[PDB]
Amino acid sequence: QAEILRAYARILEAQ
Amino acid sequence: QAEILRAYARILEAQ
Amino acid sequence: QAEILRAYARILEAQ
Amino acid sequence: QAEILRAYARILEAQ
Amino acid sequence: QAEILRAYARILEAQ
Amino acid sequence: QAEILRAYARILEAQ
Amino acid sequence: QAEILRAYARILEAQ
Amino acid sequence: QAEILRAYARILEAQ
Amino acid sequence: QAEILRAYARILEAQ
Amino acid sequence: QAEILRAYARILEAQ
Amino acid sequence: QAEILRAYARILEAQ
Amino acid sequence: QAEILRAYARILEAQ
Amino acid sequence: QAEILRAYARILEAQ
Amino acid sequence: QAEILRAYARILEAQ
Amino acid sequence: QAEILRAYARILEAQ
Amino acid sequence: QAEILRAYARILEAQ
Amino acid sequence: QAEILRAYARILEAQ
Amino acid sequence: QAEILRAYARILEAQ
Amino acid sequence: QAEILRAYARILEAQ
Amino acid sequence: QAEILRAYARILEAQ
Amino acid sequence: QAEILRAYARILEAQ
Amino acid sequence: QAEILRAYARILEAQ
Amino acid sequence: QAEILRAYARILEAQ
Amino acid sequence: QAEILRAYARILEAQ
Amino acid sequence: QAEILRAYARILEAQ
Amino acid sequence: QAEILRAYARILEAQ
Amino acid sequence: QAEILRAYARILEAQ
Amino acid sequence: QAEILRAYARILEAQ
Amino acid sequence: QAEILRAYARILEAQ
Amino acid sequence: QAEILRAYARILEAQ
Amino acid sequence: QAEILRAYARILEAQ
Amino acid sequence: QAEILRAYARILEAQ
Amino acid sequence: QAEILRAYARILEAQ
Amino acid sequence: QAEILRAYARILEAQ
Amino acid sequence: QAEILRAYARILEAQ
Amino acid sequence: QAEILRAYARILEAQ
Amino acid sequence: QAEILRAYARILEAQ
Amino acid sequence: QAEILRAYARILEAQ
Amino acid sequence: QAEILRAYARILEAQ
Amino acid sequence: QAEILRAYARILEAQ
Amino acid sequence: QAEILRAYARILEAQ
Amino acid sequence: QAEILRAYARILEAQ
Amino acid sequence: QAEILRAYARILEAQ
Amino acid sequence: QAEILRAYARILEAQ
Amino acid sequence: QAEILRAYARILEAQ
Amino acid sequence: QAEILRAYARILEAQ
Amino acid sequence: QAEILRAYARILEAQ
Amino acid sequence: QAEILRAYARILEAQ
Amino acid sequence: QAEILRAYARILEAQ
Amino acid sequence: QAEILRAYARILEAQ
Amino acid sequence: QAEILRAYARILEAQ
Amino acid sequence: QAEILRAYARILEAQ
Amino acid sequence: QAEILRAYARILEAQ
Amino acid sequence: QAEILRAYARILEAQ
Amino acid sequence: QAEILRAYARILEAQ
Amino acid sequence: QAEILRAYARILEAQ
Amino acid sequence: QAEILRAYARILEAQ
Amino acid sequence: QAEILRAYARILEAQ
Amino acid sequence: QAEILRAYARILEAQ
Amino acid sequence: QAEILRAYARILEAQ
Amino acid sequence: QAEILRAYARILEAQ
Amino acid sequence: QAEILRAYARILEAQ
Amino acid sequence: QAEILRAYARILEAQ
Amino acid sequence: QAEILRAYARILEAQ
Amino acid sequence: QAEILRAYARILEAQ
Amino acid sequence: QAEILRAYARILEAQ
Amino acid sequence: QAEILRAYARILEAQ
Amino acid sequence: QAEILRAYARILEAQ
Amino acid sequence: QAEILRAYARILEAQ
Amino acid sequence: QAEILRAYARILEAQ
Amino acid sequence: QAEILRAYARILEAQ
Amino acid sequence: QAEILRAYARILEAQ
Amino acid sequence: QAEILRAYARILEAQ
Amino acid sequence: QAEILRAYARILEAQ
Amino acid sequence: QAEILRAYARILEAQ
Amino acid sequence: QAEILRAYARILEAQ
Amino acid sequence: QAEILRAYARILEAQ
Amino acid sequence: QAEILRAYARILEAQ
Amino acid sequence: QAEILRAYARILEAQ
Amino acid sequence: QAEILRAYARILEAQ
Amino acid sequence: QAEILRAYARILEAQ
Amino acid sequence: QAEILRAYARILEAQ
Amino acid sequence: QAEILRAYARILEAQ
Amino acid sequence: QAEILRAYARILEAQ
Amino acid sequence: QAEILRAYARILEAQ
Amino acid sequence: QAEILRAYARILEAQ
Amino acid sequence: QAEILRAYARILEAQ
Amino acid sequence: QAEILRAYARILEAQ
Amino acid sequence: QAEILRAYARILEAQ
Amino acid sequence: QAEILRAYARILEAQ
Amino acid sequence: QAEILRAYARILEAQ
Amino acid sequence: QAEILRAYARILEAQ
Amino acid sequence: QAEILRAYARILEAQ
Amino acid sequence: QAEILRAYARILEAQ
Amino acid sequence: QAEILRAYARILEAQ
Amino acid sequence: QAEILRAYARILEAQ
Amino acid sequence: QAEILRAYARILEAQ
Amino acid sequence: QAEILRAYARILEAQ
Amino acid sequence: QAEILRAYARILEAQ
Amino acid sequence: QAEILRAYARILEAQ
Amino acid sequence: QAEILRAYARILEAQ
Amino acid sequence: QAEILRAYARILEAQ
Amino acid sequence: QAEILRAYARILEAQ
Amino acid sequence: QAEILRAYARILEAQ
Amino acid sequence: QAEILRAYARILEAQ
Repeated sequence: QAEILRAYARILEAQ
Repeated sequence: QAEILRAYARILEAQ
Repeated sequence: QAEILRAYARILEAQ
Repeated sequence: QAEILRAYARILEAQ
Repeated sequence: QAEILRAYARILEAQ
Repeated sequence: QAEILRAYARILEAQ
Repeated sequence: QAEILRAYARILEAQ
Repeated sequence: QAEILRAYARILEAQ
Repeated sequence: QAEILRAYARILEAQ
Repeated sequence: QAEILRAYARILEAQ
Repeated sequence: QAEILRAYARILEAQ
Repeated sequence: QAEILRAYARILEAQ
Repeated sequence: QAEILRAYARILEAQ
Repeated sequence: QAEILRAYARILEAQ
Repeated sequence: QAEILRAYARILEAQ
Repeated sequence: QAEILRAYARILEAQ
Repeated sequence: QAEILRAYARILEAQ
Repeated sequence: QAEILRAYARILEAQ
Repeated sequence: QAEILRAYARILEAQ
Repeated sequence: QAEILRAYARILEAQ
Repeated sequence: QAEILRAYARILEAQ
Repeated sequence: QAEILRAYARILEAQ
Repeated sequence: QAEILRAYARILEAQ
Repeated sequence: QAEILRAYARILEAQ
Repeated sequence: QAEILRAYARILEAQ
Repeated sequence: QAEILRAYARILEAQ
Repeated sequence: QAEILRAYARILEAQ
Repeated sequence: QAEILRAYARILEAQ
Repeated sequence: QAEILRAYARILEAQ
Repeated sequence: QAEILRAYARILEAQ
Repeated sequence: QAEILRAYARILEAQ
Repeated sequence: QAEILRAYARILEAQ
Repeated sequence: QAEILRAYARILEAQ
Repeated sequence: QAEILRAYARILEAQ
Repeated sequence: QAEILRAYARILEAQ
Repeated sequence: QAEILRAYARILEAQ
Repeated sequence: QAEILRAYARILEAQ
Repeated sequence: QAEILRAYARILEAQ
Repeated sequence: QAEILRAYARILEAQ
Repeated sequence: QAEILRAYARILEAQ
Repeated sequence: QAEILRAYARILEAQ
Repeated sequence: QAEILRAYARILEAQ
Repeated sequence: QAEILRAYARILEAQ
Repeated sequence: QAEILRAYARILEAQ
Repeated sequence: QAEILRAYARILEAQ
Repeated sequence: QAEILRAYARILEAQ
Repeated sequence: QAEILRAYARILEAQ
Repeated sequence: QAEILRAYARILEAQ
Repeated sequence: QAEILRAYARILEAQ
Repeated sequence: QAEILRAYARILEAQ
Repeated sequence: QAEILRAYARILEAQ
Repeated sequence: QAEILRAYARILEAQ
Repeated sequence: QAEILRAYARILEAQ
Repeated sequence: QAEILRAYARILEAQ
Repeated sequence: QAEILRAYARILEAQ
Repeated sequence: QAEILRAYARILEAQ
Repeated sequence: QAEILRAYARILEAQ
Repeated sequence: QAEILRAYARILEAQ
Repeated sequence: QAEILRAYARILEAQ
Repeated sequence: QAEILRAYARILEAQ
Repeated sequence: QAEILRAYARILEAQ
Repeated sequence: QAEILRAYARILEAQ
Repeated sequence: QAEILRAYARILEAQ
Repeated sequence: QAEILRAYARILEAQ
Repeated sequence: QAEILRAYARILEAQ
Repeated sequence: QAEILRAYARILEAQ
Repeated sequence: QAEILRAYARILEAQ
Repeated sequence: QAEILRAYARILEAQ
Repeated sequence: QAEILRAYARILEAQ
Repeated sequence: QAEILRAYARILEAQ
Repeated sequence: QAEILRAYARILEAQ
Repeated sequence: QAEILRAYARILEAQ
Repeated sequence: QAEILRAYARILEAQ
Repeated sequence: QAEILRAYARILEAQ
Repeated sequence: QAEILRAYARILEAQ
Repeated sequence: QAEILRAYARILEAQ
Repeated sequence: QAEILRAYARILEAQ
Repeated sequence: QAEILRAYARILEAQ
Repeated sequence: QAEILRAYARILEAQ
Repeated sequence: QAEILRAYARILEAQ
Repeated sequence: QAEILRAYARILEAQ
Repeated sequence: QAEILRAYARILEAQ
Repeated sequence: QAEILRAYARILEAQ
Repeated sequence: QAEILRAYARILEAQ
Repeated sequence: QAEILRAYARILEAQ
Repeated sequence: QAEILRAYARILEAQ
Repeated sequence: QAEILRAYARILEAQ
Repeated sequence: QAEILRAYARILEAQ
Repeated sequence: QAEILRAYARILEAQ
Repeated sequence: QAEILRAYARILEAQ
Repeated sequence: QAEILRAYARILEAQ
Repeated sequence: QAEILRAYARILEAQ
Repeated sequence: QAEILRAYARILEAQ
Repeated sequence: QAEILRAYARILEAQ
Repeated sequence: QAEILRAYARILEAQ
Repeated sequence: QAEILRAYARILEAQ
Repeated sequence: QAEILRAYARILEAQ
Repeated sequence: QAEILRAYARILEAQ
Repeated sequence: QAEILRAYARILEAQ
Repeated sequence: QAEILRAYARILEAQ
Repeated sequence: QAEILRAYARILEAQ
Repeated sequence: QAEILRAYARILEAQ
Repeated sequence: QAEILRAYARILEAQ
Repeated sequence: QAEILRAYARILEAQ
Repeated sequence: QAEILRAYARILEAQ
């Protein structure tokens, strides 16, 4: 389930 | 489901 | 469904 | 439906 | 319907 | 209807 | 109607 | 009507 | 009317 | 009227 | 009137 | 009047 | 008047 | 007047 | 006057 | 005057 | 004068 | 004078 | 003078 | 289970 | 089990 | 009437 | 009348 | 009537 | 009148 | 009058 | 009627 | 009727 | 009927 | 029927 | 039927 | 049937 | 059947 | 069957 | 089968 | 089988 | 098998 | 096997 | 084996 | 072996 | 061996 | 050996 | 009756 | 009956 | 019966 | 029967 | 039977 | 039988 | 048999 | 057999 | 056998 | 054998 | 053998 | 052997 | 050998 | 040898 | 040798 | 040698 | 030598 | 020499 | 020399 | 020289 | 010189 | 025996 | 034996 | 032997 | 021997 | 020997 | 010496 | 010597 | 030797 | 010397 | 030697 | 000298 | 000098 | 030597 | 001088 | 001077 | 001067 | 030498 | 001046 | 002036 | 002026 | 003025 | 004005 | 105005 | 206005 | 307006 | 409006 | 509005 | 609203 | 609301 | 609420 | 020398 | 020298 | 010198 | 000099 | 000088 | 000077 | 001057 | 001036 | 001026 | 001015 | 002004 | 003003 949050981090960093 | 967010990141980075 | 966003990225990058 | 956007990309790149 | 845009691309590239 | 544009391309390329 | 443009192309190429 | 242009092409090529 | 141009072509080729 | 040009061609070829 | 030119051709060929 | 030229052809061929 | 030339042809052929 | 030439032909053939 | 030549032909043939 | 030549022919044939 | 030649013919034929 | 030749013919025929 | 020849003919025929 | 919190930290730091 | 608290510390420090 | 011309020919030949 | 010309021929031949 | 012309020919040839 | 010419011929032949 | 010429012939033959 | 023209030809050739 | 034209040709050639 | 036109050609060529 | 047109061609060429 | 059109071509070319 | 169209082409080119 | 279309092309090009 | 489409192309290009 | 699609491409490009 | 897809690409690009 | 996917990419990019 | 995944990436990026 | 994971990363980033 | 873990990190960060 | 643990740290931090 | 423990500390702090 | 005409001839000659 | 005409000829010649 | 006509000829010539 | 016509010719020529 | 026609020709020419 | 037609020609020409 | 047709031609030309 | 057709041609041309 | 067809051509052209 | 087809062409063109 | 096909082409074009 | 195929092309194009 | 394939191309394009 | 493959390409494209 | 591979590419793309 | 690999890339991309 | 590795990268990325 | 390692990095990242 | 180590770091991180 | 050690740190941390 | 030791500390802590 | 007919002639003339 | 016919002629002429 | 026929002619003409 | 036929002609003409 | 046929012609024409 | 033959003629006539 | 034959003629006549 | 055939022609034409 | 042959002709005629 | 064939032609045409 | 042949003709005719 | 040949013609005809 | 063939043609055409 | 050849023609014809 | 060749033609024809 | 060549053509034809 | 083939053509066309 | 070449063409054809 | 070249073409063709 | 080059083309073609 | 170049193209092609 | 360059292209192509 | 450059492209290509 | 630059691109490419 | 820059990109690329 | 900057990026990249 | 800055980042990066 | 600052961070980083 | 300050921290760091 | 101060600490640190 | 082949063509076409 | 090949083409096309 | 190759092309295409 | 290669291309394409 | 290479490309592509 | 390299690229790509 | 390097890139990529 | 380095990058990446 | 260094970075990273 | 150092950092990190 | 030092730190850390 | 010293600390710690 941590995969979801990891992916979310990639979004949140590149914004 | 993380695939959706990963793809979203590619959009958000190249904008 | 991620296919739609992937395709969208190709548009958004080449603009 | 992604086909439409893919095609659109070919237009937008060659302009 | 993507056929229309594909064809359009051939016009737009050879101009 | 794409036939019209295809034909148009042949004109536009050979000009 | 594309016939007209096709024919036109034969003129325009051989000029 | 394309017949007219076709014929015209035969003239224009043999000139 | 294309007959006129066709005939004209025979003249123009044999000159 | 194309008859005139056809005949003319016979002259012009045999000269 | 094409008769005149036709006849003329017979002269011009046998010369 | 073409009769004159026709006759002339008979002369010109048998010479 | 073509009679004159016709007659002339008979002379010219039998010479 | 063609009579003269016709007669002349009879001479010229029998010589 | 053609009579003279006609007569002449009778001489020339029987010689 | 053709009488002279006609008569002459009678001589020339019976010789 | 043709009388002389006519008479001459009678001699020449009966010889 | 043709009388002489006529008479001569009577001699020449009866010989 | 033709009388002489005429007379001569009477001799020559009755011989 | 600590993986979840570790991932959460990456989100919370890059915000 | 201390791993959970260690991870928790990383969250709590970067907030 | 052809009799007249036939007779005439016998004259015109024996002259 | 052909009799007249026939007779005339007998004269014109025996002269 | 051809008889008349035939006869005429015999005259016109023997002249 | 042909009698006169016939008689005349008998003279003109026997001369 | 033919009698006169006939008689004349009898003289002209017997001379 | 061709007889008439045939006869006419015999005249028109022997002239 | 071709006979008439054939005959006519014999005239029209020998003129 | 082709006979008629064939014959016609013989006229129209020898004129 | 092609015979008719063939014949017609012989006329139309020799004119 | 191609015979008809072939024949037609011979006419239409020699005009 | 291609024969028909081939023949047709010979017409349509020589016009 | 390709023969039919090939033939058709020869027409459609020479028009 | 590719023959059919190839032939079709020759038509569709020369129009 | 790729032959079919290749051929199809030649059509679809020249339209 | 890659041949099929390669061919397909040539179609899908030239449309 | 990578050939198949590579080919697939050429399709999926040119659409 | 890395070839397979590399190829897969080219697809998954160009979609 | 690190090659496999490296390749995997290229997929997992471009999704 | 550190190569394996390094590679693993690139995956685990880009997810 | 410290390399192994250093690498391990990069994993354990980016999770 | 202190290197090993130093490295270990980096792990044990970032957990 | 021929006797009568024969006798008549003796008169008509000796006159 | 030919006797009658033969006799008649003797009269008609000696006149 | 030819005798009758032969005899008739002797009359018709000596007239 | 040709004898009759032959005889007839002698009459018809000497007229 | 050709004799009959040959004879007939002698009549038909001497008329 | 050609003799018959040959003879016929002599008639048909001399008419 | 060609003799028959050859002869026939002589008739058919001289008409 | 070509002789027959050759002969036939002479007829068919002179008609 | 080509002789037969060649001959046939002479017929088929002169018709 | 090409001679046969060549000859055939002369027929098939002149029709 | 190419001669055969070349000849065949002349037929197949002139049809 | 390329000659054979070249020749074949001339056939296959003119059809 | 490339000649063979080049020739083959001319066939395969004109079909 | 590249010539062979180049030629091969011309075939493989025009199919 | 790069020429070989370059050529190979032209094949592998146009398929 | 880099030329070889560069060329290789063109193949490996267009597959 | 870096050129070699750079080139190698182009291969290794496009696979 | 840093160029070599930089290049090496491009390989090692794109794998 | 720090350039060398900096470059080395780029390798050692992207592995 | 501190540059060297700073660079060294970047290596020693990213391992 | 404190710079050297400060830098050294960064190494000695991150190990 | 001819003596009888000779004598008979003397009677038949003097009647 | 011809003497008999000769004598017979003297009778048959003087009748 | 021809003497017999010669004599016969004198009879057959004077009848 | 031709003498016989020559003599025969004199009979056959004067009939 | 031709003398025989020449003489024969005189018979065969005057019949 | 011709006198002998002339005399001979009188005999051969009056027989 | 002709005197003998002349005398002989008188006998052979008066018989 | 051609004399024989020449003479033969005079027969074969006048028949 | 022609006198001898002329005289001979009278004999060969009156026979 | 051509004289023989020339003469032969005169026969073969007038038949 | 032609006189001799002319005289000879009279003999060779009246035979 | 042509007189000799003309005379010769009369002989070679009347034979 | 071409004279022989030329002459031969005159035969082979008039047959 | 052409007179000689003209005369020669009459001989070479009437032979 | 062409007169000489024209005359020559008559000879070379009538041979 | 073309007259000379025209005349020459008649010879070179009728040979 | 081409004269031979030229002449040969006249034969081979008129057959 | 083209007249000379036109005339020359007739020669070079009819040869 | 193009007339000269046109004429030249006829020569260079019919050769 | 293009007329000159057009004419030139006919020469340079028919050569 | 493009007419000149168009014409030039025909030359430079047909060469 | 583009017409000039279009025409120029045809030359520069067909060269 | 882009027409000029488009045309220019055709030249600069086909060179 | 982008049309101008698009066209320019084709030139700057095909150079 | 971005169209202008997009077009500009194609130029600045293909250069 | 970001479209303008996106486009600008493509230029500033491909330069 | 962050879209503008995101786009700006791409420029400021790729520079 | 933090989105604006996040975006700003990317700019202020990549500068 | 702490999100704003967290974001702010990233800016104030990467500056 | 301590979250706000914790976040504030990160700012006030990284400044 | 091209004359030989030119002539050869006239044969090979008219066969 | 190109003349030889040009001529050769006329042969090789008309076969 | 290009003329040679141009001509060669005309051969190599029409084969 | 490019003319040589241009021409060479026409050969190498039409093979 | 680029013209040489441009031309060279046309060869190297059509092979 | 870049023109040279641009052209060179067209070669190096189409090989 | 960057144009040179840009062009160079097109070469160095397509190799 | 940065343009030079930007362009240089395109080279140095595609090698 | 930072533009220069930014560009420089793109080089120094892609090496 | 901090922009310069920021940019400098991007260089100094990617080396 | 602290911005300068902040930026400086990014350099001094990444060295 | 403490901001300056805070920033200074970040430098002085990371050295």
